[PDB]
Amino acid sequence: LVKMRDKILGSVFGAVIGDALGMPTENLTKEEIKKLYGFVDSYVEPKNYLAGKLNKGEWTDDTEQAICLIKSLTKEGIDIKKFANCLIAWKNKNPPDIGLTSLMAIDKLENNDYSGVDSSSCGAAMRIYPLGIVFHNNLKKLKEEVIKASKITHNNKTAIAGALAIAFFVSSALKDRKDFSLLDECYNYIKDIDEEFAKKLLEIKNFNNLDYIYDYFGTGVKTDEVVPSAIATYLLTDNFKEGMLKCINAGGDTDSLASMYGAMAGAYYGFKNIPKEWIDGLKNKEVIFELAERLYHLATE
Ligand SMILES: [Mg+2]
Repeated sequence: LVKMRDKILGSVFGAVIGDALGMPTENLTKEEIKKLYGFVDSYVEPKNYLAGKLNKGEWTDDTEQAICLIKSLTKEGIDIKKFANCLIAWKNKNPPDIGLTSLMAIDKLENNDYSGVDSSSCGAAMRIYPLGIVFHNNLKKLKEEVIKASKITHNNKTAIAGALAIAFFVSSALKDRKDFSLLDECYNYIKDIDEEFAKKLLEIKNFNNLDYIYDYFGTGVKTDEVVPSAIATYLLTDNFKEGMLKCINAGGDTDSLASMYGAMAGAYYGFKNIPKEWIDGLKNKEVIFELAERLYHLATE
């Protein structure tokens, strides 16, 4: 009830915060992150390929596409037209960090072509948490809206199977669920979309040290890299802060790893558990707050 609000407020801000904290470390290796910044513990001015292009405390394309999906949502679900049009709106604003996949996909959406490109990049999974929120109870309805909202852009079984695991874990986090049995349940929830991916989530059961986990699955943009190791960070840490430090210092596609971990961790741990320094340091919180209020209303009824 009153907890629901803390969790949702924590999930959204968890996703945006992770996205902004990981922004300066994206496309860098662990060795590089250490040299350029040392141990990242808070927002830092970018020294990667985004230096100059984005100021510290700002969110990237991850949060932008998420804002798109949130504005096209209702109890009835996702309004694909409104969604695609908003993605286009952002795409035509000259994003400094838009991905190749998102570029090609938002291009076909301009030609009223909703078949989407075919890549396993995490583009779909990095913006799925809003669904996991609004439909935390209806796992069948969630699956429908999830495949729907991410098919138009990433028409790839792996890409879709990944977004599902995330939506799955976000809704479970909202039900104060957080244990390894979730791994064998999610597997059944998605295996019918990609057995090879789902079978990869189950491998987390054999690890206990995130460092090895990142070195095993990988932290790049491929969905079968960031999604599994993000879910693994969520399950292998005991508080919100701990997990994020692992994400942002992991190297690779840190911004999406971090964003996805934050969506889950935020949902489970709550807003009040998010280090206040990461909240004050975030830029333009009023836009995120309004979007959080919205998801709360949708989820609340
Ligand atoms: Mg990005």
